[PDB]
Order: sequence, then C-alpha cells, then structure tokens
Amino acid sequence: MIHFILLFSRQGKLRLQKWYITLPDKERKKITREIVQIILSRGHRTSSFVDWKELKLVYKRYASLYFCCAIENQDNELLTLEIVHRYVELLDKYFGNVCELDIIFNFEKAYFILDEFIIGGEIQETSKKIAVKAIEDSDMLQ
Amino acid sequence: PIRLRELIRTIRTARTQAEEREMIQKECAAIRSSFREEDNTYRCRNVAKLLYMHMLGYPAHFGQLECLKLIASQKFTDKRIGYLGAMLLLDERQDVHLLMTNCIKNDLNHSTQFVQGLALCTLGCMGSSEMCRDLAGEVEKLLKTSNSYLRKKAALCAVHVIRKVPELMEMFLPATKNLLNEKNHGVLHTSVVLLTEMCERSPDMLAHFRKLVPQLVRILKNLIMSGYSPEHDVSGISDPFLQVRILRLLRILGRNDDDSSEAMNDILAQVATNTETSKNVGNAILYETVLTIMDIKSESGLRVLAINILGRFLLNNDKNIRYVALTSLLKTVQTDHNAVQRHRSTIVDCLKDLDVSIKRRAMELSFALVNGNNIRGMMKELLYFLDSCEPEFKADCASGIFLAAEKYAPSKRWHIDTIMRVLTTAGSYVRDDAVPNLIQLITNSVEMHAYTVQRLYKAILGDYSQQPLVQVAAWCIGEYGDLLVSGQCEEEEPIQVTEDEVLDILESVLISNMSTSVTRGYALTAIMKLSTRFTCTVNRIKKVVSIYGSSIDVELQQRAVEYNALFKKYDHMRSALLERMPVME
Amino acid sequence: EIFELKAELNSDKKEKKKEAVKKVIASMTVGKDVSALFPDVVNCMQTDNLELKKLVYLYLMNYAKSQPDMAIMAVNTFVKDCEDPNPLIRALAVRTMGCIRVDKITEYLCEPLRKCLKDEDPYVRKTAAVCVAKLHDINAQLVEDQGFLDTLKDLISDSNPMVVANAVAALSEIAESHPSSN
Amino acid sequence: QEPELLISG
Amino acid sequence: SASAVYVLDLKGKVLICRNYRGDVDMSEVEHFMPILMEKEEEGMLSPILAHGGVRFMWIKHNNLYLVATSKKNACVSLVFSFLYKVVQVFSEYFKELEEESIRDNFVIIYELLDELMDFGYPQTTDSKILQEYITQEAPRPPATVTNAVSWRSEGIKYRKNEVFLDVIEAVNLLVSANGNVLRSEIVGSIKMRVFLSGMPELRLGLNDKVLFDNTGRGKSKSVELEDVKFHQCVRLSRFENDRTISFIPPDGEFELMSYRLNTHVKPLIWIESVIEKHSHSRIEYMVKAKSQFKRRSTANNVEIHIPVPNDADSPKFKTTVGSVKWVPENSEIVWSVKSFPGGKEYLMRAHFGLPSVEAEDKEGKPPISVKFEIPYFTTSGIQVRYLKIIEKSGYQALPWVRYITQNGDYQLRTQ
Amino acid sequence: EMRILMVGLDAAGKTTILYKLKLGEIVTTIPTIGFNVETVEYKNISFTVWDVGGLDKIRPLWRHYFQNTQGLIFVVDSNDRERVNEAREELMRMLAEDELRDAVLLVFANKQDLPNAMNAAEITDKLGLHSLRHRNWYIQATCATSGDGLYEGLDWLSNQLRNQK
Ligand SMILES: Nc1nc2c(ncn2[C@@H]2O[C@H](COP(=O)(O)OP(=O)(O)OP(=O)(O)O)[C@@H](O)[C@H]2O)c(=O)[nH]1
Ligand SMILES: [Mg+2]
Repeated sequence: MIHFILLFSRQGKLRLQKWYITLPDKERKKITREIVQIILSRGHRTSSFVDWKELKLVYKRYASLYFCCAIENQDNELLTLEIVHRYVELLDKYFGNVCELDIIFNFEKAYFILDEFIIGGEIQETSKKIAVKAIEDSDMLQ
Repeated sequence: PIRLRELIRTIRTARTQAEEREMIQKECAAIRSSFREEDNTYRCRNVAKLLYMHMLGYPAHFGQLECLKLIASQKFTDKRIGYLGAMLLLDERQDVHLLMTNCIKNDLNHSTQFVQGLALCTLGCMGSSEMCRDLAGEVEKLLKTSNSYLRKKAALCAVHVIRKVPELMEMFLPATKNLLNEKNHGVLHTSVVLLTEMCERSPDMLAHFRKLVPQLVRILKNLIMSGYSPEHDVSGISDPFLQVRILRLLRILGRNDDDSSEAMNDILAQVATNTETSKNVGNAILYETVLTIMDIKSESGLRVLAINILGRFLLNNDKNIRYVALTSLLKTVQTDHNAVQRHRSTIVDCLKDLDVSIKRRAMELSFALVNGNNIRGMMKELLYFLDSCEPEFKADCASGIFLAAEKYAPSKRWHIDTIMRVLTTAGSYVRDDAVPNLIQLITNSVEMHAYTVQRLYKAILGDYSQQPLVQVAAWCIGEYGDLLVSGQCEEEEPIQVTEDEVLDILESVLISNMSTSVTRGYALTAIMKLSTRFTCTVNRIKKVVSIYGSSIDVELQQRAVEYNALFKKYDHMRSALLERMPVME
Repeated sequence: EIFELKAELNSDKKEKKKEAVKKVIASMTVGKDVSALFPDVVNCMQTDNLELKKLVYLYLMNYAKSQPDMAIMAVNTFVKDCEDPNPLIRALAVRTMGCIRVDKITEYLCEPLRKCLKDEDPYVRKTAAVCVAKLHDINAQLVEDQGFLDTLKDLISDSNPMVVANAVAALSEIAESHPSSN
Repeated sequence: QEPELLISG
Repeated sequence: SASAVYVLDLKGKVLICRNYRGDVDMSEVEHFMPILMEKEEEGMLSPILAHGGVRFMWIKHNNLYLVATSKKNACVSLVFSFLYKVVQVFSEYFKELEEESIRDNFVIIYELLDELMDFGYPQTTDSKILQEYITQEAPRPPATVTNAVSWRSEGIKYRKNEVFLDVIEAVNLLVSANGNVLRSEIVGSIKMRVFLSGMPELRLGLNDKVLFDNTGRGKSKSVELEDVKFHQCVRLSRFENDRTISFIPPDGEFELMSYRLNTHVKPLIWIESVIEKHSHSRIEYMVKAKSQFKRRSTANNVEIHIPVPNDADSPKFKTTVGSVKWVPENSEIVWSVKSFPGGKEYLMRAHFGLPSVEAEDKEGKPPISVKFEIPYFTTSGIQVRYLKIIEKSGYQALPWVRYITQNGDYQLRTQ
Repeated sequence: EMRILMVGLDAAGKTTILYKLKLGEIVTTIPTIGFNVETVEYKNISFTVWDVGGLDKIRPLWRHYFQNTQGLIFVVDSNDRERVNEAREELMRMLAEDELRDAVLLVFANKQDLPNAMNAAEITDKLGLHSLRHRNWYIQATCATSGDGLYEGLDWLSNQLRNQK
C-alpha cells in the first residue's frame, strides 16, 4: 500500500500531495517538511530509497520537480519506481511533453490523473491508454 | 472572482512568504464572501482556488461545506472539483465528512459511470469506518457489474472497506466468485489486490482461496508467454504490476501448504529464469519472484537458484539493486541460514558504503546474521562500525550490539567486556530503556561482580558524561561496594581503592549540572546502599544524605528525607532493608 | 570565457583594461572561482586611475591567501604607492597591504609601515595604526622585533584624536592578543 | 529550470 | 570587531562580500541560513547565531540580510550599531537599499565597505563627507575625515542661510484590556535641516526643567525630560555642565535630539471597543473613538487598526464620521478619518460573518493601534526658545520651527 | 600599443636605467620585489617597459610575463663573475620554451665606468649567443651615470619594430 505521494521542487515547495492515510494537519505539514528536507539533503547517486519510520520512501527525480512515494514494508520498491514512471507517462499522455508549469497551473488535472491511476494507495488501472482515455471522456463529458 | 490560473500566476509573482500570505488572505476573503452569498456559478473555481490554498499550506476549513455543495450539485465539473475537495480537505477526524454518505450513495447509483467512479474514488481513498458500514452493500453491488471501469474501483473500494472495518469482510465472499476469469488486466489487478487483502487479513480462507492457485498460475503463464502487446507493457515485458501482485498473492498462499507450492513451483522456476534482468522492471519482477520463492516452501534445488539470483543482485553495481538484495537477504534470514552466511564479506563490504540506506540495511542484515559460531569475528567489525560512523547510526548500532551480545554470548567475561566497550564508546547514544536489561544481565552474572564493578568504576573515574554508563555504574557500585572494597576497615598499605574517592565521585555526579536528575537518584540510592556495606567511613554518608534533604528535585528530596530519617532514628534497621536481593528472570 | 578574458585583460589600452577588471570583480561578486586569472589583474596594479587600483586591491585582498606562493609580485608596487604624494592612495595601499594574510611578504612591507606611521598626514597615520594591529595578528614576533608597539604607544600621545583612537583600538587588540607579559 | 520536459528525452 | 560583513538576500546567497580580519573562514556564510531556519523552528530565534566558534550577528532590512561574523568576544553593540549605520549610509547613497541596487552599484559598495570599516573597527561613517571623495561618477582626502569636526565640511556656501527645525513628538501608549493605562510616554525628535555657510556655532534653547531650576526661573512652563540623546555634534560635557545644547551642525538633514518623558495626562485618542463575538455565527464590533486634546487642534489621517478574525467574511460597516474598510491582508479593519477635532467622539459599528467550522489553531489578539498626526501641536509642552547662530563672517539666518505630534507605539489591548 | 620586457639579476642597475629612460635622473631604488610598468614617448612610438625583479625567490614568476610581448631586454651586471654562470643557467632555461619565438633580444651590459670593467666581446663569446637561432643580437658599451646605450637601444627596437621605412 502506498501511504502518500508527494511532489516538490528543488526549492522545497510542494507541487502535489495525495494522502491515503488519516493524520492531522500539523503532523501532515511536519512530516512533509521533514521528508522534503530528507530528500533534498541527498545527492544524485544516493540509491533513490530512504528508510523513514518503518516505511521505505521511494523517490525519483525527473526535472527540478521531484516525485516521491511511501510504501509499507511488503511492497516492491522498484515497482514503486515503475509506478512513479507510469504516473509521469500518464502526465505525458495527457498534457503532451509535460513540464513543471503544467503541474503548477493544472494541479487539479494532475490530481485527476492520480485518481484515475491510484485509489486507496493501490493501482486501479494498470494500462496507459485506458486511464488517459477515461480522463479524455470525462473532460469532454462536462 | 478571478480564475485559478490567474490566482496561481498571482502566487508565483510574489517575492516573499509574508507578502504571499497577505495575497493568500486577500483571495480567501473574497472567496469566503462569495461563499456567504451562496453563489452557484463560481463555487467550482472558488473551491479549486481554495484547494490550491490548502496545497500551499493555508487554512481552508470554511470550504468543506462548499465541497459538499459541489458534490450535491448536478454538473460533472462541480462534482469533480467537489469530490477532489472532499479528498483533499475532509478526513476521518474532520467530522463534516459524515454529511456526504448520502451524496456518495446517490452518486453510486448515477447513470454516468464517471460520476460513479468519482464517488468510488473518493470512498476508496478516504472513507472512514462509519462511511464504510452503510456503503459496503453499495460497493458490493458494483462488484458484480459488467463494467470494468466501475469494477476495478469497486474492488479497490472493497479493499478500503476491508482495511477500515474488517468485520464487514465476509459479505464480499460471493462478489469474488469467478472474478479471476475476467480478461482485462486492471480488473484482474484489483481482484488480485482484493484476494491478497482478505488472505492477509484472515487465515480461515487460505485453503478456500488456494483452489485458484492453478488459475493464478495459468494467468501468469499466459502473461509470461504473452510476447509483445502495445498495452500493459513497459520496457519489453508485459503487465509488471499484475505480475508482481500475482507473485505476491502466490507468496501469501502456499507459505505453509505443500501442494499449492508444487502447483506453483514450476512457474516460479519459469519466471525466475526466463525474464530479463537488464532493466529495473525485470529486476522488480525478479525481486518479487525471489521473495515468493524464499517465502513459500519451494524446491531446494531452485533454492540454490534463488541464492544465485540474490548473488548476482548483490554484485550488481546499481545501488537500487544492492538495496534490493540487502532487503531480500534480510527478508530471508531464518530459513537457509547456511546459505546466507557466505555473503558476509560482501555485506560488511557494503557496511562501509557511502549510502545511508545501504549501510542501514547492511547493519541490520549483519545484526540478523549474528550467530554463535564466529560472533567475535563479526563483533570486532561491528564495534569498528560503531566507532567509525556518522553518529545517527550509533543508537541502533548499540541496541543491535545489545541484543546480539545478549543472545549469543559464549562467556560472561567477554559479554561484560563488550558491554563495557559499547558503553564507553557509544555513551550518550545508548537508549535509556536498555539500562534495565544491562542491570538485569549484570545481576544474572552471579559468578563475577567485582570485575564489572571495577570496570564501571574505572570508566566513571575517567569521565561521567555518559548517562546510561553512570546509571549502570552507580547501581552496580551501590549494590556491590562490599566486594569493590575488601579488608579496608583501617589504614593499610597503599591500594588504589581506599573507600573515599568512590563516594567523592558519587558526590561529583550528584552536584554536577551535567546529570539528567535520574542518575542523581541512582547515586543517592547508591550512597545510601553503601552505608550498610562500608564499615570504615562513618558520618559522611549521613551528612551527604542530610545536605540533600532540601533539594529542588522532589524525588531526590523525598529520598534524602527518608534516608535522613532512617539515619537519625532507625540506624539499627538499615541492614534489614538495604540487603541484596535474589535475581529475577 | 577564461582565455578570452585573459587576453582582453592582457591588452594595453586603459578603458577595456578597466572593464576587464570590472567584470572579473563582478564574476567574483556573483560567486565563482576566478583565482586562476590572478597575474593578469595583478599586472595592472600601478595605474593612475584609482577606481581600477581599488578593484585590483580588492582582488588582491580576497585572492592572495588562496595563492600564497605566487602573490609575492605586488610588494614593490605596494611600497611605490606607499610613497606617492596622494595620501588617499597611500592609506589605501597601507590598508590593503595589511590585509594580505600571507607570511613571507610581511617582512618586506615593514619599511612602508614605518614610513607611514611617521608622516604628517593623519589619515595615513590612523590607517597605519590599524595596520600595526593587522601585522601583529599576522606576525606578532616580527612586529615586536621591528618595534611598532613603541611607536603605537607614541601614537596615543599625539594630536588629531582619530589617530589616537585608532592607536587605542590597535593597542587594545594587541593587549588582549598578548600573553599578558610586558 | 521549470519549463523543461519531465521525461528524460 | 566584525571579522567579515556580508549582504545577503532572503535565500541567503552572498550579494556582496567583504573581509576585514580573515580569522573566520570565508565560506561559512552558507551555514547562516539553515541555522536561521532551525532557530526559527524552535522559537529560539536570536540576533546572534552561533556555529561552533563563529558567531553570526545579523540584522534584517526590508529586503536584505546584513550579517557580521566574529571568532572572538566581539563588541556586539558596536557591531549592531555599525550594521544599522551602513544601512543608513547605503540608504543615503542610493534611493533605497534592495536586492537590485547591490548589483549595479557593486564598485561603489566595495569602495564604501573598504572605507567604512578597517580590521573590525569602524572608521568613517558620515555619508555627507563620505560622498566628498568616493563617488559613483578620486581626490585627496578632506580634513574633516580626521578633524575634530567630523560631520561638517569647510568651504560650503549658501545664498540664503536657513535652519529648519522639526520638533516631532511620538506618543507611545499601552493600555490594558480593562481600560487602564499602564504605559504612556512621549519620545521626541528634533530633526534639523541646516542650510548654513562656513563654521556656524549653534545654541539651542529649550524650556528644560533642570535648566530652569538651575537658573532660577523654574516657575514658568517647562518640560521634565527623563533622558536626552544627542548627536555627535553636540558638546555633551558642556551640556552636563550647564544644560547647554551647543553644536556645530552638519550640512543638510540630521536628527539633533531625541528626548524622552513620561506624562500623566490623558491619552490623545481614546478607543473603547466592545466585542460581541458569537461562536460559529458572527462577530460584532462597537468602536467609539474620542479625541481628548483641545478643540482648536485637529488630528489628521488617523487610522484606527482593529484586528478581525482571519476566517471572517462579509463585512457590514456603520460609521458616523470617516470611512472604515476591511484589510484582510493584515487581518484587520482600519477606520480612517481625515480630520479629528478635539472634544469629538465618533462611533463605528462593524459586523462580520464567521464559518460554522472552527479553525484548527488559535488566532491570537493583536492590540488596537491608531495612527494619528496632530500638526501645530505639542503634547509635552516643549518650546524652542531661541537658536543662536554664531559665525565668524557674521550674518542673520532665519530659524524656522514647527511642532508635529504623531503616534508612536500607540496600542490598546483587546479582550 | 606595443610591449617589451626587461629582466635581469640583482644589482644590475635595472630600475635606475628604467627611471633614467623615464625622467633622466637616477633616484634611490630598493631591490624591486614585484614589477614596474612605465611608458615613455620617444620618436612617435609608445614604449611600455615591463621591469621585473630578479631575486632568488622571485625568478619563476616570469612565466606570465612572457605573454603578449615581442621585445626582450636582458640586463647583465659586469662585476660579478661567480653569478655570470647562474645568469647562463637562467638564460638557457628562460629561452627553452615554445611560447616566445617572435620577440627580439637585447643585451644590456652595464657598469662600464670603473677601471675593473671591460669591453663587450669576451662576455659575448663567453655567453655564447651564437648557439641560439632565429634571434637578433649584438652588444654595445653602456654605463650607469652616462646614460649611453639606452637611446640606441630604443633606436634598435624602432628599426626592428617594423619592416618598412
Ligand atoms: N646611481 C647608480 N647606481 C647603480 C649603478 N649601477 C648599479 N647601481 C646600483 O644598483 C642598484 C639598483 O639596481 P637595479 O637595476 O634597480 O636592480 P635591483 O636593485 O637588484 O632591483 P631589482 O633587480 O629590480 O630586483 C642601486 O641601488 C645601486 O646601488 C649606476 O650606474 N648608477
Ligand atoms: Mg636589478
């Protein structure tokens, strides 16, 4: 189970946050700030997985924007890297050569892309065409 | 009302956090004033701007009812932004979230499958224990539908309902009948996640769900010999999430059952050999395959194949694959204990690696790989790793040294030497709840007390800045001063222990402000316990008890007042209540 | 970027020499390592222009500790504008040569300090008073051998009280830097 | 910098 | 003694850099920012941050950070006075000191930073005589860098010789929530604008209580200043000797005096606000403002800043005189009147709406602050009796005086 | 617009003949640690002379001074026979690179006023300037207090500054 998904930049400011566990807002901001400082206090050769409170944090840099996921101690970390890559590919297939600016100005559309891919911390749509196709029909549905 | 893109641009044109907060509050004022006038047209964009506000980290508690109003409307874009706002704002402890159970239940019987999947997404993402009770039958009626788009979301809703309220788990039994016979892989993936959720939750249906083990084997079989597809394919291999989830389900069944492992063993050998290892995706499939193989009771010949695949995972130059190999060898330690020990030189080679996570799982794997054969041989390397580390690792290193030397001590003298070494070298990084275990093992060491008491005395005589070291040492000195000193009732030949400077250094840790006010209580109880066991010095323990009877520490003052009362009035009774105790287990 | 600026700084004509020094000061100010361009800007040091002299002095102030064994080639220029009739350039040279914190050139600049502790201009006198404390913080033994503490004590007693105030601040700095003997 | 493609190509 | 003076930005990168002693390693400036956030996180933010043996003494301007380092026991009052003094020096050298003005004026900022401090010791800090020999468009040093008169240059002439005096009062008031005054003081300021030729010797005459009691005329109206702060130009020894404000003034605008006294008189503008706060429904404000000075005086541009809840909405304002607008950027309402005559009491009513969902954290209660200004009016009673201007050439200059009373820290605590 | 370089040894009269080219009188000179850059307007060509000192700790700093110069002046002291050999070693190391090929060479033998001095031929075939190619060399009799040699040295630099009339 993916507990939460965080997106942030090189400046540490958050770009997207989806939480599949229930915990209050002060603990939310504290956990997010310390996790952002843990990821940003690491180099580019540092194995892409950190250990944090019996949850392995799977992160992967793509641009100035970072991508991060937190899973339990039963999941696959490399398949969580593939889950991050599939979410980046779904952002590619929706927006079309996606940059950070599309995430910043369409955070709600990136949220819809995450909801068409992951609900409850688990994958609902494995494939790439079905999720983007469902977002396209919900976009012309209005 | 301004648009969401204009608000995002206005946020990005800010120069500092304070001016950003002023323009946040200036937009939130107009949003709340538009909320007060009950405007139906711009409520969608106002709730979306408030969602951007809440993402930046600003209060949005006044938009929860407007999220409910956006859910309760008839427009799909309003429903979309309202369900996203429910997911982002409400949770289980927000208590406004109970007011949309009827709205989710109305949207689950909508004619539009995107409205239905929106409600399924919101319920499966953040439904509470109260929402999951009166919506579980609504979820289960969508688990029997022919729509795959609603079917996968209803299966993950059933996952969320089972995870939240686990006593509504038996009512999803006939919804999973012939659910693995569906052809589309998202529905198959969510069905496999549902089956492993009930199999991990309850063990009464493990043999009930073990009859679809050859069905899972056949699905993995045509998944592997599905050569190329333009869908469900990344980096040349087909359905990796489905393959990893199917192998995780095959790990969950058959861990204690034999015949499912014989039905699963051939395709475990086929997946473990005929899939590529040049990519991260195939490495993920091979890691889940080797976790399945070393968790089930598999064939011992291909257990050696699992050894070889973990070896070529270990000497992979990629740090992700080295982390994966360390985590898998930590996952299987209790089984094939002979077959983990040959990688110990590689494990202590990555113990000195620069990566934090690599050296952390290498430390935990070395601690799990400590046994009773060459415990000294790993113990010099573990004390080297303790003495030569960046100091975030020292608490976990000292704790693992404590359980390793507790579990696999060949002798008590070596155990006392290594616990003195880790107490003197680690020091302040020693966790304070290990001090009862250290005192318990020292009191269980009945045949030698004088050597460990003398070593603790010599360690404090160097320095006493280390609070668990002085907490062990004060208790040991106060309990065993009667053999710390020996035959020293009068003046004699000059020996290094002469029954005064022990009480002087106990006085020193009492007076010093570099104590944590628990070791002062340990030192005061030590000084009181030394009054029975010392027959040479008199009227010094009494005055050092007497000057501590007016302390600002209330426990220290209560202890010294009771000990001063015993000294003044009941001095003949102190040997009856200050004697040694028998040991405990 | 480096060789082109080196060739433009190694040219002859004065305003593009000043612009090359101005952009090497600006590239230090934006925070990049530019210490490999040291002899090209050090070679344009005796100039009639004073803004150019100030920028070359600033480069020599913050780029001589990084290259200690090769920044010896500025001392004769330092002692030659420690003797010019402009007391602003004289005090600027004294202030800058106190800030070169390498050890083997400080014996070569004790004579202009001795000349500038003695002249009639109080601006260069109060600069040389602080330069005595700078050279004491570099080499207290060399300052005690040259005898600058006696003429710093004599600068408490003179007129023009900024000279006596800078001498008081310098002698107080030397007094707490002392081992509390004499 | 922010207008740059997320995927590595 | 500052080892190095840095100018930074909000991110904390070095905008311009200057080394004085070299005992602090120059690359330690990148440790200043995360020490600042980790001290701001615990609530242990201090002007003096420490990194082992290196102490960071910093001030914060409107856009920049001005940090000074030291390895030893530095005179930290001297360091902070120096940092505010070069903030003042850069503010008179340029229009305003921001992040942008460092980059195009870096040559003159480097020349200024070489001139202002030498080896941890401030040397020449007057901008008017500092502009004589280093400019942005260099001669011999002037005598006034090293003269006894270090603030005023010889050889400046004016066709019309005028002195302008601005006796500015700042009333500081702090009352409790119950309505009793617990702090009421006046901090004054005589800002002088000097346009004089030559070397004038100026004698300021005031109605000092100590001077009037020492003379023997202490029966008339006088002010009892608790403390007096003077400029560098004022002869402090003869001020202590015979209460004489004698000075050779600097050219241009400068602050000569800053006095301080406590008054038992009633506050000039009195605010009574009763808050009718209802939980989850609305909050109501009933604010009455009365002016307790004389009726011939008039306070201009008074702004009564009253704090509102941050989640409040839909304001309804009823007022008698003035206009009241909602400022949610400061989470407050201000009540702006244009003219407030004495003896008049005005009424304001404000109603907001509150959310049904409470906020997660508590708000806090800022006080009510008013922003009045009463010209041609002094509240302590200080009058400038004379200004004797003595010059060796001999002329008749005209001293012009005006008296402004404005707010200082004029706070009124709420419930 | 043109640059030369003047190097040498200790006590070679080097900054004194530089200041005699500058103004005309000899001032009191210290041993030059760094450099001296002077220009002199003489027969309508700007002559910028780069005097660099010649001490023992100072010698290997000349490698930047060979950049962007097409004239060389070597001043050799005529009284010190034991350091003519390290002058030989200095010249054979200083002319052993691949950078300064296009420059002319000038030898400045000085101190030809005292009776211990000599002519200008035994120094020439002792140094052996005929063993190095692609260079113009000869030597005239110069002096410190007379000022001779320097003006014909500037005429020498004039008539192989250019190839035309
Ligand atoms: N007046 C005068 N002095 C001479 C003459 N010849 C040699 N000197 C001496 O040479 C010294 C100057 O020599 P420079 O040419 O400056 O060489 P230097 O002193 O070693 O200094 P650098 O070589 O630049 O390091 C003077 O101090 C004199 O003692 C001469 O002909 N006339
Ligand atoms: Mg010479």
